[PDB]
Amino acid sequence: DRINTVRGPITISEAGFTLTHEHICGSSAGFLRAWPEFFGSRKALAEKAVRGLRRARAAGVRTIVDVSTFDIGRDVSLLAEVSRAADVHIVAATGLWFDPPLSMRLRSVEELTQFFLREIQYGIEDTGIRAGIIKVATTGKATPFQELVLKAAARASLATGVPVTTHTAASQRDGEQQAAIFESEGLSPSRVCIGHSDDTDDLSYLTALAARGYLIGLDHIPHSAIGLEDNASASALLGIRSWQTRALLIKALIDQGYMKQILVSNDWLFGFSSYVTNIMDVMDRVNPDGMAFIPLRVIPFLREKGVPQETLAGITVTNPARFLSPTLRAS
Amino acid sequence: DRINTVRGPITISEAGFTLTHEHICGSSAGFLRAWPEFFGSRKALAEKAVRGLRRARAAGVRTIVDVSTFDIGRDVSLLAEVSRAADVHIVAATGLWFDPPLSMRLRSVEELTQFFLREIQYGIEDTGIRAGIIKVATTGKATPFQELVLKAAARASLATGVPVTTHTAASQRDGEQQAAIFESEGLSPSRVCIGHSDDTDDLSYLTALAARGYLIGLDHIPHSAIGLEDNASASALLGIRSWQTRALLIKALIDQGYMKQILVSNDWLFGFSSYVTNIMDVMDRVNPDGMAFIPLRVIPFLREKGVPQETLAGITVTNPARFLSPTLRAS
Ligand SMILES: OCCc1ccccc1
Ligand SMILES: OCCc1ccccc1
Ligand code: NA
Ligand code: NA
Ligand SMILES: [Zn+2]
Ligand SMILES: [Zn+2]
Ligand SMILES: [Zn+2]
Ligand SMILES: [Zn+2]
Repeated sequence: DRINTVRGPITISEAGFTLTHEHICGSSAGFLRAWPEFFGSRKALAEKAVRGLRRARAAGVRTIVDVSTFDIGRDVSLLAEVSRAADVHIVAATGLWFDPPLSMRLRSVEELTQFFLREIQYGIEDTGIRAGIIKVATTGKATPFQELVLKAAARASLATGVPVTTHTAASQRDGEQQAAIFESEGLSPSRVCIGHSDDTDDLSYLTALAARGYLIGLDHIPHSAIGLEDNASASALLGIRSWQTRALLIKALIDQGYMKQILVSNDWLFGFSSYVTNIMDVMDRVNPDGMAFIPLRVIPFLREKGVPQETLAGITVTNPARFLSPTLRAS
Repeated sequence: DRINTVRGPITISEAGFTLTHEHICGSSAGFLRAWPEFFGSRKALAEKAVRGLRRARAAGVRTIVDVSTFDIGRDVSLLAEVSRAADVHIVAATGLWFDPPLSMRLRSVEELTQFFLREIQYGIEDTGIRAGIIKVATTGKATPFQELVLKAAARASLATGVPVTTHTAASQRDGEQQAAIFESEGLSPSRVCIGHSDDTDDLSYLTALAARGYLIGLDHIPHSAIGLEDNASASALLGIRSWQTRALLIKALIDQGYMKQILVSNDWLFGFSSYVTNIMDVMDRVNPDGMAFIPLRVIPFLREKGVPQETLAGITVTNPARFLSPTLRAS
């Protein structure tokens, strides 16, 4: 009956319109604290985040799920501060992305399980802020270490009921290998969201996963380097497909009958240090709406394409609530 | 005229007997704060460190140089706490070791330079604790990023006068490439310590570097897996050469006329998460004296081999003082 947020537990109904894959800041463990000037200042980053969150809130966003793990440099204190200042619920994550340091990479599945459990059950660092989701990632075939992470994520999810969400190389069909590893641990597909799914046009891939019970994360909607074909780093990160092309995947899935398994987001951020310098500016020019892109542009676009009101509401409110609600496997 | 420590500046005379390459804890950025239970607890680690530092102090150690960088998970607050409780001076480091995260790895030489300068001139994180040394590393031929780190280290050293110390794959003669890069930036060899040098039996390589003015860090004295051949991980880390064989390299360099260019240490730690679990216990069994190994066993051993009192004092007090004193290149 409750979802853990950076301000404490909230009831399922309080979540409302939720963005399921976002970040306050895309960084590295200890980075923000050791080099805040990279972002101007910690205060500047916080203010930027508050402005963005307030604008998203004005557009109707009630909660965002910040899928920044330890290795994405998640700073829960920052999350709590901006959450309170903007009055937007923020769900924190545990798990590991694809930049774990040696202290993490050398751990066994058992040790990692304990770490994820710590962040979900007791709290992140010494804050008492409990994670409400487990984030994992692969970028093509999983590495040996990544298989361990996925297994630990499954074990933590099974013990706590908190869902798992992933980063994939959709092109490579990462989702299939992820599902395999998760199922090998007995995890229900309904507890899993296969992320960055809109990064591919393979509808066969998406649909087959959906068919198995998985949640499909169409969270890169505004990501596009069109118009910037000349910026190599940006094209590499953002792609050359339009937001409309990506958004159309939502309707496709809906048309195929999987409206209850779709999760939509922007994968936006206010700070981004784990890539080339300046990518943040580039991205903000590409999508000035930031996190508000979904409600301001995507939802209306889908409606114009014939997606009905109730389906739109189901996807943005219902689906996130069911996913986030901690749910233990029936015995 | 002053060396920066975690408790503030000290005069050159206050340094006294100094261990130039040590660590309170060998970890990863953000690791200790995110998973302190890995070390039992933060308190347990601190207590262990205080006991060890107090015993080293009893044996005559007045200062240690904690060469843990951002990526070694340096927690300056921990260092300050233990320094105060044990009453041992601790010099903190900036620089980058061999496990930098993406936020660091994608940076330019200019950016890294500013980061190192920040840590030396203004302070680490928001503490005001300023670094008194710059740490860098290679493990064989430098990677492209490592070359940048080395160049940034040289620039930071040139601007501040603080020395540079390195981690090397000694048996691969990394010191030579390191020296070439440093020199290409115009840094004086006298501001540089080529570390883990006792890991090789190639005296030619060491004397040729000494001949050029570099300091030679014979900081792995107590490291040995003799008696643990059956332990692959420990063997790989510590080697099969005895402490006496490593200590004899100190005598060899003295005999070749380089007593003013030798720095001796143990490369010890109180916690170690960046390797296999349990390596700390293994290490503590190998060398129960820990940091006190140098004054309790090595010094006497050398004396017994004929090294005079004055030479021993010069290596343990004079050399470290000269190296740590911030020294700008003459105009
Ligand atoms: O019950 C059908 C309403 C609904 C539609 C889309 C997503 C979740 C719920
Ligand atoms: O003046 C000679 C004293 C000395 C001995 C060894 C190292 C540094 C100095
Ligand atoms: Na919980
Ligand atoms: Na300084
Ligand atoms: Zn991602
Ligand atoms: Zn993301
Ligand atoms: Zn080292
Ligand atoms: Zn070391």
